[PDB]
Amino acid sequence: AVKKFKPYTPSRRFMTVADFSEITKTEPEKSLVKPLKKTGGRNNQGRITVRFRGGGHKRLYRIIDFKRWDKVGIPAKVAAIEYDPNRSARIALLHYVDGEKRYIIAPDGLQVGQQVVAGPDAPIQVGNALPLRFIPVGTVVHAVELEPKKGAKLARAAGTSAQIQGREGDYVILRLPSGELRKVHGECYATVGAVGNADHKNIVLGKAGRSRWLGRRPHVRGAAMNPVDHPHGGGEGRAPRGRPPASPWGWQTKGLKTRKRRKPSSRFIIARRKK
Amino acid sequence: MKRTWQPNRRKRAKTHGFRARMRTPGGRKVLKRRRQKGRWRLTPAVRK
RNA sequence: CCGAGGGUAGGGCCCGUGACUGGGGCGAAGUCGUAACAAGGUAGCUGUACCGGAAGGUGCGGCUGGAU
RNA sequence: UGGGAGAGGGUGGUGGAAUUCCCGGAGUAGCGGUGAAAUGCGCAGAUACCGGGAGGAACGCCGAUGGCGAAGGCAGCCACCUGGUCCACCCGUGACGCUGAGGCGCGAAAGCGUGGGGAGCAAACCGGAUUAGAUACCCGGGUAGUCCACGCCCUAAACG
RNA sequence: CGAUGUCGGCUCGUCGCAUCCUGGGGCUGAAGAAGGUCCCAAGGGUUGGGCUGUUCGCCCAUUAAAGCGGCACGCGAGCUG
RNA sequence: GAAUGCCGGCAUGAGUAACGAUAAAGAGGGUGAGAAUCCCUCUCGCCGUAAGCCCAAGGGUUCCUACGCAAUGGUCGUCAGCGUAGGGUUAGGCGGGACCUAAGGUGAAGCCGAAAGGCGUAGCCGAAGGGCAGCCGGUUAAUAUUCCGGCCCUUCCCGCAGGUGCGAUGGGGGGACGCUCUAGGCUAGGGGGACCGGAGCCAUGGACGAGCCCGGCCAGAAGCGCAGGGUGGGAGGUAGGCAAAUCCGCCUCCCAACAAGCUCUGCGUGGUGGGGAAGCCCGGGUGACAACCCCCCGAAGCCAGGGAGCCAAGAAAAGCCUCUAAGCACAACCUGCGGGAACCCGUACCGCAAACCGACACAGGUGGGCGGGUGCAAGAGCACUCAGGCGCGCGGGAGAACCCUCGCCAAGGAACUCUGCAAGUUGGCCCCGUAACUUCGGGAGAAGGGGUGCUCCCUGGGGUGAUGAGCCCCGGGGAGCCGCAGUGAACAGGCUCUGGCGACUGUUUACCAAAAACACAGCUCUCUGCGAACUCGUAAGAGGAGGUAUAGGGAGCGACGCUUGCCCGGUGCCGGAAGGUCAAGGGGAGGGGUGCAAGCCCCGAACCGAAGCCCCGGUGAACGGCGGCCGUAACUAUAACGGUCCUAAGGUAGCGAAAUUCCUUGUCGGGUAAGUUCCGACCUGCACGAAAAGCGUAACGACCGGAGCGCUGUCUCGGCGAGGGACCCGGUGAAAUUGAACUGGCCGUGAAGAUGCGGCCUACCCGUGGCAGGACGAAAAGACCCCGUGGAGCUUUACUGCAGCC
RNA sequence: GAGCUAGCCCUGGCCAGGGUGAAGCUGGGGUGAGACCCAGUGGAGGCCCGAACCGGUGGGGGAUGCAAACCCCUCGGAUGA
Ligand SMILES: [Mg+2]
Ligand SMILES: [Mg+2]
Ligand SMILES: [Mg+2]
Ligand SMILES: [Mg+2]
Ligand SMILES: [Mg+2]
Ligand SMILES: [Mg+2]
Ligand SMILES: [Mg+2]
Ligand SMILES: [Mg+2]
Ligand SMILES: [Mg+2]
Ligand SMILES: [Mg+2]
Ligand SMILES: [Mg+2]
Ligand SMILES: [Mg+2]
Ligand SMILES: [Mg+2]
Ligand SMILES: [Mg+2]
Ligand SMILES: [Mg+2]
Ligand SMILES: [Mg+2]
Ligand SMILES: [Mg+2]
Ligand SMILES: [Mg+2]
Ligand SMILES: [Mg+2]
Ligand SMILES: [Mg+2]
Ligand SMILES: [Mg+2]
Ligand SMILES: [Mg+2]
Ligand SMILES: [Mg+2]
Ligand SMILES: [Mg+2]
Ligand SMILES: [Mg+2]
Ligand SMILES: [Mg+2]
Ligand SMILES: [Mg+2]
Ligand SMILES: [Mg+2]
Ligand SMILES: [Mg+2]
Ligand SMILES: [Mg+2]
Ligand SMILES: [Mg+2]
Ligand SMILES: [Mg+2]
Ligand SMILES: [Mg+2]
Ligand SMILES: [Mg+2]
Ligand SMILES: [Mg+2]
Ligand SMILES: [Mg+2]
Ligand SMILES: [Mg+2]
Ligand SMILES: [Mg+2]
Ligand SMILES: [Mg+2]
Ligand SMILES: [Mg+2]
Ligand SMILES: [Mg+2]
Ligand SMILES: [Mg+2]
Ligand SMILES: [Mg+2]
Ligand SMILES: [Mg+2]
Ligand SMILES: [Mg+2]
Ligand SMILES: [Mg+2]
Ligand SMILES: [Mg+2]
Ligand SMILES: [Mg+2]
Ligand SMILES: [Mg+2]
Ligand SMILES: [Mg+2]
Ligand SMILES: [Mg+2]
Ligand SMILES: [Mg+2]
Ligand SMILES: [Mg+2]
Ligand SMILES: [Mg+2]
Ligand SMILES: [Mg+2]
Ligand SMILES: [Mg+2]
Ligand SMILES: [Mg+2]
Ligand SMILES: [Mg+2]
Ligand SMILES: [Mg+2]
Ligand SMILES: [Mg+2]
Ligand SMILES: [Mg+2]
Ligand SMILES: [Mg+2]
Ligand SMILES: [Mg+2]
Ligand SMILES: [Mg+2]
Ligand SMILES: [Mg+2]
Ligand SMILES: [Mg+2]
Ligand SMILES: [Mg+2]
Ligand SMILES: [Mg+2]
Ligand SMILES: [Mg+2]
Ligand SMILES: [Mg+2]
Ligand SMILES: [Mg+2]
Ligand SMILES: [Mg+2]
Ligand SMILES: [Mg+2]
Ligand SMILES: [Mg+2]
Ligand SMILES: [Mg+2]
Ligand SMILES: [Mg+2]
Ligand SMILES: [Mg+2]
Ligand SMILES: [Mg+2]
Ligand SMILES: [Mg+2]
Ligand SMILES: [Mg+2]
Ligand SMILES: [Mg+2]
Ligand SMILES: [Mg+2]
Ligand SMILES: [Mg+2]
Ligand SMILES: [Mg+2]
Ligand SMILES: [Mg+2]
Ligand SMILES: [Mg+2]
Ligand SMILES: [Mg+2]
Ligand SMILES: [Mg+2]
Ligand SMILES: [Mg+2]
Ligand SMILES: [Mg+2]
Ligand SMILES: [Mg+2]
Ligand SMILES: [Mg+2]
Ligand SMILES: [Mg+2]
Ligand SMILES: [Mg+2]
Ligand SMILES: [Mg+2]
Ligand SMILES: [Mg+2]
Ligand SMILES: [Mg+2]
Ligand SMILES: [Mg+2]
Ligand SMILES: [Mg+2]
Ligand SMILES: [Mg+2]
Ligand SMILES: [Mg+2]
Ligand SMILES: [Mg+2]
Ligand SMILES: [Mg+2]
Ligand SMILES: [Mg+2]
Ligand SMILES: [Mg+2]
Ligand SMILES: [Mg+2]
Ligand SMILES: [Mg+2]
Ligand SMILES: [Mg+2]
Ligand SMILES: [Mg+2]
Ligand SMILES: [Mg+2]
Ligand SMILES: [Mg+2]
Ligand SMILES: [Mg+2]
Ligand SMILES: [Mg+2]
Ligand SMILES: [Mg+2]
Ligand SMILES: [Mg+2]
Ligand SMILES: [Mg+2]
Ligand SMILES: [Mg+2]
Ligand SMILES: [Mg+2]
Ligand SMILES: [Mg+2]
Ligand SMILES: [Mg+2]
Ligand SMILES: [Mg+2]
Ligand SMILES: [Mg+2]
Ligand SMILES: [Mg+2]
Ligand SMILES: [Mg+2]
Ligand SMILES: [Mg+2]
Ligand SMILES: [Mg+2]
Ligand SMILES: [Mg+2]
Ligand SMILES: [Mg+2]
Ligand SMILES: [Mg+2]
Ligand SMILES: [Mg+2]
Ligand SMILES: [Mg+2]
Ligand SMILES: [Mg+2]
Ligand SMILES: [Mg+2]
Ligand SMILES: [Mg+2]
Ligand SMILES: [Mg+2]
Ligand SMILES: [Mg+2]
Ligand SMILES: [Mg+2]
Ligand SMILES: [Mg+2]
Ligand SMILES: [Mg+2]
Ligand SMILES: [Mg+2]
Ligand SMILES: [Mg+2]
Ligand SMILES: [Mg+2]
Ligand SMILES: [Mg+2]
Ligand SMILES: [Mg+2]
Ligand SMILES: [Mg+2]
Ligand SMILES: [Mg+2]
Ligand SMILES: [Mg+2]
Ligand SMILES: [Mg+2]
Ligand SMILES: [Mg+2]
Ligand SMILES: [Mg+2]
Ligand SMILES: [Mg+2]
Ligand SMILES: [Mg+2]
Ligand SMILES: [Mg+2]
Ligand SMILES: [Mg+2]
Ligand SMILES: [Mg+2]
Ligand SMILES: [Mg+2]
Ligand SMILES: [Mg+2]
Ligand SMILES: [Mg+2]
Ligand SMILES: [Mg+2]
Ligand SMILES: [Mg+2]
Ligand SMILES: [Mg+2]
Ligand SMILES: [Mg+2]
Ligand SMILES: [Mg+2]
Ligand SMILES: [Mg+2]
Ligand SMILES: [Mg+2]
Ligand SMILES: [Mg+2]
Ligand SMILES: [Mg+2]
Ligand SMILES: [Mg+2]
Ligand SMILES: [Mg+2]
Ligand SMILES: [Mg+2]
Ligand SMILES: [Mg+2]
Ligand SMILES: [Mg+2]
Ligand SMILES: [Mg+2]
Ligand SMILES: [Mg+2]
Ligand SMILES: [Mg+2]
Ligand SMILES: [Mg+2]
Ligand SMILES: [Mg+2]
Ligand SMILES: [Mg+2]
Ligand SMILES: [Mg+2]
Ligand SMILES: [Mg+2]
Ligand SMILES: [Mg+2]
Ligand SMILES: [Mg+2]
Ligand SMILES: [Mg+2]
Ligand SMILES: [Mg+2]
Ligand SMILES: [Mg+2]
Ligand SMILES: [Mg+2]
Ligand SMILES: [Mg+2]
Ligand SMILES: [Mg+2]
Ligand SMILES: [Mg+2]
Ligand SMILES: [Mg+2]
Ligand SMILES: [Mg+2]
Ligand SMILES: [Mg+2]
Ligand SMILES: [Mg+2]
Ligand SMILES: [Mg+2]
Ligand SMILES: [Mg+2]
Ligand SMILES: [Mg+2]
Ligand SMILES: [Mg+2]
Ligand SMILES: [Mg+2]
Ligand SMILES: [Mg+2]
Ligand SMILES: [Mg+2]
Ligand SMILES: [Mg+2]
Ligand SMILES: [Mg+2]
Ligand SMILES: [Mg+2]
Ligand SMILES: [Mg+2]
Ligand SMILES: [Mg+2]
Ligand SMILES: [Mg+2]
Ligand SMILES: [Mg+2]
Ligand SMILES: [Mg+2]
Ligand SMILES: [Mg+2]
Ligand SMILES: [Mg+2]
Ligand SMILES: [Mg+2]
Ligand SMILES: [Mg+2]
Ligand SMILES: [Mg+2]
Ligand SMILES: [Mg+2]
Ligand SMILES: [Mg+2]
Ligand SMILES: [Mg+2]
Ligand SMILES: [Mg+2]
Ligand SMILES: [Mg+2]
Ligand SMILES: [Mg+2]
Ligand SMILES: [Mg+2]
Ligand SMILES: [Mg+2]
Ligand SMILES: [Mg+2]
Ligand SMILES: [Mg+2]
Ligand SMILES: [Mg+2]
Ligand SMILES: [Mg+2]
Ligand SMILES: [Mg+2]
Ligand SMILES: [Mg+2]
Ligand SMILES: [Mg+2]
Ligand SMILES: [Mg+2]
Ligand SMILES: [Mg+2]
Ligand SMILES: [Mg+2]
Ligand SMILES: [Mg+2]
Ligand SMILES: [Mg+2]
Ligand SMILES: [Mg+2]
Ligand SMILES: [Mg+2]
Ligand SMILES: [Mg+2]
Ligand SMILES: [Mg+2]
Ligand SMILES: [Mg+2]
Ligand SMILES: [Mg+2]
Ligand SMILES: [Mg+2]
Ligand SMILES: [Mg+2]
Ligand SMILES: [Mg+2]
Ligand SMILES: [Mg+2]
Ligand SMILES: [Mg+2]
Ligand SMILES: [Mg+2]
Ligand SMILES: [Mg+2]
Ligand SMILES: [Mg+2]
Ligand SMILES: [Mg+2]
Ligand SMILES: [Mg+2]
Ligand SMILES: [Mg+2]
Ligand SMILES: [Mg+2]
Ligand SMILES: [Mg+2]
Ligand SMILES: [Mg+2]
Ligand SMILES: [Mg+2]
Ligand SMILES: [Mg+2]
Ligand SMILES: [Mg+2]
Ligand SMILES: [Mg+2]
Ligand SMILES: [Mg+2]
Ligand SMILES: [Mg+2]
Ligand SMILES: [Mg+2]
Ligand SMILES: [Mg+2]
Ligand SMILES: [Mg+2]
Ligand SMILES: [Mg+2]
Ligand SMILES: [Mg+2]
Ligand SMILES: [Mg+2]
């Protein structure tokens, strides 16, 4: 449930914040954090390659277990649910009866004190991870691997999920968060349930400063520039686009499809996203 | 007002120094030319 | 000291009036179509919504105060 | 105290028919639609037929002139939570009652806000007809909306 | 064109006269008073505001009158801008 | 002899401007060849959140002393940051290194690239971050946490004693973290004392006093006290912490728990060692056997790794502790003690500036710490002032114009002007009071007004004590006194009504534009299924992202409210397995060259053969577009209505003479005595119009309009006054410019605006202060204009390529 | 050549004083329970006033300057993009 402010400044009128209600621990596990090296959007040449990035709040990286098939059969207690600055989901601290501690991304409805486990024998319950071929059709899952043992790639952002739609040979068919239908190998692991913090999408930043805290520097329109800078640059006074709307680099940006045509994964994609 | 020269001994040695020049092809050509011209100083003098 | 009142400043209510504008009533000797009363020629009415020169139309739901 | 009937309400599940779309097959010269047509769709393989899949909405028969609710209104089936009401016994309390300006709550549809969902239908809109004309009635399309959650709106031929 | 700064204003004037006023006249369809028209005359004088960058013009209140032109559309090594 | 030629020299301007903050000077004494300028004394002024003191950069002997004055110093110079010479910088504990890691750099392995080279996990380097042992005082002309004195401490080596399964680059713990607010107790620093010490003072009318003036501390092991930080203990199980582990993690049981205990730091005390004023005598002696106490205020610093709240969720590694492995267990490690050992570099001086960056001893720029007192509500603001430091390296006169900065002004009060530009007004605190509108926050300090000093009396509460006095803080009531005036000086909003644009706080053309422009939350379109799309790179490799569609890229629009119509024929994008066209290649009918010949060689039709284009659909918050004529209603006028041409389709809602309206100062209304502006309307909109968004919108604005009140030297219309210059005298002494000059007016003439030609007029020679009409005055080979088959930036359905993609 | 300037990365530092008084919390009221109302507490914010600090709005001066961007008065931000 997103929280509002009274309008005691012009920016508080619309600013909203997450309630942070599921959070039960305000400090991360010291052995599972490491420094997140800030880039400012610059690559190893020192060149900006993603514009308008930098200046955000300092963050530490929490190490997330995106495998879980690491520890088949070994159950674990949900010790805590915590804030993670590096992702939209919340994260859940797991205490394995092994004694090993690990973070997973927190599913919707996960409960502190419940147990979870991974493996082909795991109950079909929120927080458990199983190979796709052992999760029943109709189940909604998250943290899905795309290829066996390569780590969870799909449905990791707050509120997202994928749904198992059918089985075909070694592969299962999923409806991805985007609405795409895709074959994914049956030996790929997934976690049952949707990702939590589903109210993430309803947050209103409220003021320019809040984007800056997140490391988003101001984005300047091509139409605000000069012809040296951008296809939309120049013109006396305001100008319409005067040509097909284009990126800074000249390629068209309303409709032009950009997925590579002869890509091998096309044999595994059944229906392109619809919305 | 604030002018262009803001001396800094570490900056000077690290940017124009003998070891910086010897690192790159361009820098070694600088030393070669300065030795060929007969310059009394091949690299800027900075205290340290 | 209080004090008629006068002065300064800011509020509240009422009345008259105003370029222009909105619809209303009446007039009747005009122009347009004919929406309602018959199954009124698409049964009617209705709250709401969107639309149309106009009466009005259509959607959604409701009523019979609807002919056969 | 002991029984009863019921689409009364709320929540979570869940079944089959049918429409549409997608896939595989088989097949060919039309299909659709109307008062009659045309637009539309179809040899770039439609309609009709079989198999598979996806998804939303509404629940045929039972069904009635029936039942329930204060009204609005409520209809596949299962479970949980919950309201009203009737009967029999004539056991308890001993007028504790009736109404009810204000207040408070509920309140069809359409509409609104945020976010979902979207098969069918369908305001606006586009086109075909009809016609003297036809911003309509009929036909082919079609977006809101219709559906879900939460919050508003508070109207009605909200009628017996 | 190896530069002659360009509208308007302010300041400071000076000149022409085809004279706005004041002085002198003739004609009048000049009774008087007030006008009209032309002639002589440049000595002096020729207001303050509203609008607009304005020059101009319109308007307000006056005035004997509220003249028109030239001086690099006078005057930025004088100011403004 | 000329090239705005080149180099050098030397003129002119000219004894002219200027001599660098308007903080300010005067006199006496000394020195010396020479003194406004050096030294000394007295008086005066200026700074004092500095214009004082400490540190880091940077500078590099500028430091100290002697001798000196040619040049440097804007004058002078005996002086000096200048010349010559001699001297001066002392560390186990301060800073850096023999420690750690950050970005980043480098780089075994490895990857890539014509060469040069580019990457790259580990490792290494890399600091103003982590870590680590010294405080006070004395001494020199010049260094001092460095020398000395006192009292403390660290590491390494060796040895002795006691103790223990010792042992690591390996495991674990810890180091280890934000922002805002903040408790308790302290310290730094400060105020007061009728108390303690002190040389002296009684003046000029009074005072021998609870008089005046001065000072009343600093460092300190162990121990102790106070205040805080850190940490639970025992056993059992164990499959995790890439070996092992008794450690850590996990599970279970017992006990302990907001306690204590153990531990650590701060503060106080503490053997001991120091310091020690005014005044007076010549930095030093004395004061002095100095005293060294009480009360109050009190940090932003300390205890600290404290506490709370919040979202944007806040380094690493070593030191340290613990675990064990090889090994080794006569070793080794731990603890105590003792002796020995302890290297390299920096250290002067300037450091908001005359020593650093600005060519200068330049009104500019330069990071950190301390920065006293009183009063003003507070404060680092303001006035004055302490310590301390200065009077700004030309002066002396005069008392014009004019300029600058400043003060005042009768009557009027915006009449000034493009504009109230500028300058007035207002001005702090307390109390009263406060409108439309509003998104309910605000608008608001709205507006407007009352109070404000001092004296006496009475009284309320808090802090520190002790519960009281004292001190300190916050009040209340009554009665009085003085002046023109009580935030009595300094610092400190003028206000209101109403439009345009932009929602808002922010950002910008360094150095002519701060805005209505950019950004901005927010809205929509679109791409992207992850080895993502996209970006940079030849590549490897990177960013994206250790992210995963509630995510990331691109584009437009720009809070919010109410909305966002019609046109898909052209362009773009998306979809379309048909058809047309389509290159290499395949195919090889048929033909050719040559050879006696097998053969060699060449051309070449049908047919097959991708993307692309054509073709068929879709698509507007994709590029974009959104008509004309004729007729018609009881008078006129107009035209709901009909007709017709054209088109892909003919502009909807809303708005409109507008940041858009040409005609235009449209017309009408308002305001004014008067209104080309402004506001409100009308609509024949030259040429608004719906995300290059349309129409509104509270709040906000150094944005641009219009109006009123207040108040004014803006003005009528100017006057006076002050200081810094201008002016005169002594000192020093530029500049652009300059064909040469013995350089007047008029009317003419002249390449068409003449000091220089003609005629006439006027005119003795030479300066000084002033004014700017001319010398087509100076400056810059015209910021316009054209020309050159001159150049460059930008665009595209110009041409031709290339990357890239298919 | 990034010792100026622009962006980013790592690691440190700075922001006197005063004002307004959000959420929350506690108590009271209210109700079937609530919502909600009032008071106290609290201390939020690209909040307000204003130094340091960062700026550069209007005017005046300067214009062979003190200065190849300075000076005076005034003015913007000053817990934050
Ligand atoms: Mg709220
Ligand atoms: Mg809010
Ligand atoms: Mg709030
Ligand atoms: Mg707001
Ligand atoms: Mg919250
Ligand atoms: Mg949460
Ligand atoms: Mg939640
Ligand atoms: Mg934290
Ligand atoms: Mg770690
Ligand atoms: Mg990382
Ligand atoms: Mg990174
Ligand atoms: Mg790198
Ligand atoms: Mg590099
Ligand atoms: Mg980019
Ligand atoms: Mg960037
Ligand atoms: Mg960030
Ligand atoms: Mg999170
Ligand atoms: Mg397979
Ligand atoms: Mg969230
Ligand atoms: Mg968002
Ligand atoms: Mg964005
Ligand atoms: Mg932008
Ligand atoms: Mg531009
Ligand atoms: Mg460029
Ligand atoms: Mg280009
Ligand atoms: Mg371009
Ligand atoms: Mg353009
Ligand atoms: Mg243009
Ligand atoms: Mg433009
Ligand atoms: Mg334009
Ligand atoms: Mg532009
Ligand atoms: Mg533009
Ligand atoms: Mg623009
Ligand atoms: Mg525009
Ligand atoms: Mg456009
Ligand atoms: Mg254009
Ligand atoms: Mg165009
Ligand atoms: Mg591309
Ligand atoms: Mg794949
Ligand atoms: Mg610097
Ligand atoms: Mg250095
Ligand atoms: Mg350095
Ligand atoms: Mg450096
Ligand atoms: Mg070097
Ligand atoms: Mg040299
Ligand atoms: Mg030599
Ligand atoms: Mg060199
Ligand atoms: Mg009265
Ligand atoms: Mg009277
Ligand atoms: Mg009808
Ligand atoms: Mg009819
Ligand atoms: Mg009918
Ligand atoms: Mg209409
Ligand atoms: Mg019509
Ligand atoms: Mg219709
Ligand atoms: Mg009904
Ligand atoms: Mg009837
Ligand atoms: Mg039935
Ligand atoms: Mg009974
Ligand atoms: Mg309702
Ligand atoms: Mg409804
Ligand atoms: Mg609705
Ligand atoms: Mg018609
Ligand atoms: Mg639809
Ligand atoms: Mg709609
Ligand atoms: Mg809608
Ligand atoms: Mg009925
Ligand atoms: Mg010229
Ligand atoms: Mg010249
Ligand atoms: Mg010239
Ligand atoms: Mg006359
Ligand atoms: Mg007469
Ligand atoms: Mg005559
Ligand atoms: Mg005259
Ligand atoms: Mg004359
Ligand atoms: Mg005029
Ligand atoms: Mg005119
Ligand atoms: Mg006129
Ligand atoms: Mg008169
Ligand atoms: Mg007269
Ligand atoms: Mg003239
Ligand atoms: Mg002319
Ligand atoms: Mg002219
Ligand atoms: Mg002129
Ligand atoms: Mg002139
Ligand atoms: Mg000028
Ligand atoms: Mg002029
Ligand atoms: Mg001139
Ligand atoms: Mg002149
Ligand atoms: Mg010659
Ligand atoms: Mg010359
Ligand atoms: Mg010359
Ligand atoms: Mg020359
Ligand atoms: Mg020369
Ligand atoms: Mg000379
Ligand atoms: Mg002289
Ligand atoms: Mg001269
Ligand atoms: Mg000078
Ligand atoms: Mg000077
Ligand atoms: Mg002297
Ligand atoms: Mg002398
Ligand atoms: Mg002296
Ligand atoms: Mg130097
Ligand atoms: Mg020294
Ligand atoms: Mg020396
Ligand atoms: Mg000398
Ligand atoms: Mg001399
Ligand atoms: Mg001399
Ligand atoms: Mg000299
Ligand atoms: Mg000299
Ligand atoms: Mg000098
Ligand atoms: Mg001498
Ligand atoms: Mg000197
Ligand atoms: Mg000596
Ligand atoms: Mg020592
Ligand atoms: Mg060593
Ligand atoms: Mg290292
Ligand atoms: Mg190092
Ligand atoms: Mg260090
Ligand atoms: Mg040290
Ligand atoms: Mg010590
Ligand atoms: Mg010394
Ligand atoms: Mg950490
Ligand atoms: Mg730190
Ligand atoms: Mg902060
Ligand atoms: Mg102390
Ligand atoms: Mg004090
Ligand atoms: Mg006496
Ligand atoms: Mg006393
Ligand atoms: Mg204590
Ligand atoms: Mg174990
Ligand atoms: Mg101590
Ligand atoms: Mg002493
Ligand atoms: Mg503070
Ligand atoms: Mg957050
Ligand atoms: Mg590291
Ligand atoms: Mg062994
Ligand atoms: Mg031990
Ligand atoms: Mg050594
Ligand atoms: Mg030293
Ligand atoms: Mg300064
Ligand atoms: Mg300083
Ligand atoms: Mg100094
Ligand atoms: Mg110097
Ligand atoms: Mg000087
Ligand atoms: Mg200076
Ligand atoms: Mg002090
Ligand atoms: Mg004050
Ligand atoms: Mg004050
Ligand atoms: Mg101040
Ligand atoms: Mg003092
Ligand atoms: Mg002076
Ligand atoms: Mg001086
Ligand atoms: Mg004089
Ligand atoms: Mg001055
Ligand atoms: Mg006056
Ligand atoms: Mg007035
Ligand atoms: Mg007045
Ligand atoms: Mg004005
Ligand atoms: Mg004041
Ligand atoms: Mg009002
Ligand atoms: Mg209000
Ligand atoms: Mg507000
Ligand atoms: Mg007031
Ligand atoms: Mg106001
Ligand atoms: Mg007094
Ligand atoms: Mg002052
Ligand atoms: Mg103020
Ligand atoms: Mg107003
Ligand atoms: Mg606007
Ligand atoms: Mg703005
Ligand atoms: Mg703007
Ligand atoms: Mg806006
Ligand atoms: Mg905005
Ligand atoms: Mg803004
Ligand atoms: Mg701000
Ligand atoms: Mg510029
Ligand atoms: Mg500029
Ligand atoms: Mg510059
Ligand atoms: Mg510039
Ligand atoms: Mg420039
Ligand atoms: Mg300027
Ligand atoms: Mg600017
Ligand atoms: Mg801009
Ligand atoms: Mg903008
Ligand atoms: Mg919007
Ligand atoms: Mg590239
Ligand atoms: Mg890579
Ligand atoms: Mg990455
Ligand atoms: Mg990456
Ligand atoms: Mg991502
Ligand atoms: Mg509103
Ligand atoms: Mg339309
Ligand atoms: Mg089109
Ligand atoms: Mg098209
Ligand atoms: Mg069409
Ligand atoms: Mg085109
Ligand atoms: Mg296509
Ligand atoms: Mg076919
Ligand atoms: Mg053949
Ligand atoms: Mg032959
Ligand atoms: Mg093809
Ligand atoms: Mg749309
Ligand atoms: Mg077009
Ligand atoms: Mg467009
Ligand atoms: Mg007619
Ligand atoms: Mg108009
Ligand atoms: Mg007008
Ligand atoms: Mg307009
Ligand atoms: Mg226009
Ligand atoms: Mg025109
Ligand atoms: Mg006009
Ligand atoms: Mg005009
Ligand atoms: Mg007019
Ligand atoms: Mg105007
Ligand atoms: Mg008109
Ligand atoms: Mg645009
Ligand atoms: Mg508007
Ligand atoms: Mg603004
Ligand atoms: Mg502004
Ligand atoms: Mg004056
Ligand atoms: Mg005076
Ligand atoms: Mg004077
Ligand atoms: Mg004077
Ligand atoms: Mg001569
Ligand atoms: Mg002439
Ligand atoms: Mg001439
Ligand atoms: Mg002449
Ligand atoms: Mg002559
Ligand atoms: Mg001659
Ligand atoms: Mg001659
Ligand atoms: Mg002559
Ligand atoms: Mg003459
Ligand atoms: Mg002249
Ligand atoms: Mg002059
Ligand atoms: Mg001449
Ligand atoms: Mg001239
Ligand atoms: Mg030129
Ligand atoms: Mg030239
Ligand atoms: Mg030229
Ligand atoms: Mg030229
Ligand atoms: Mg230019
Ligand atoms: Mg020309
Ligand atoms: Mg040519
Ligand atoms: Mg070119
Ligand atoms: Mg840091
Ligand atoms: Mg601050
Ligand atoms: Mg309060
Ligand atoms: Mg709380
Ligand atoms: Mg603020
Ligand atoms: Mg603020
Ligand atoms: Mg300025
Ligand atoms: Mg001013
Ligand atoms: Mg002035
Ligand atoms: Mg000036
Ligand atoms: Mg100049
Ligand atoms: Mg200049
Ligand atoms: Mg200044
Ligand atoms: Mg100033
Ligand atoms: Mg100010
Ligand atoms: Mg402020
Ligand atoms: Mg502040
Ligand atoms: Mg604040
Ligand atoms: Mg701010
Ligand atoms: Mg910040």
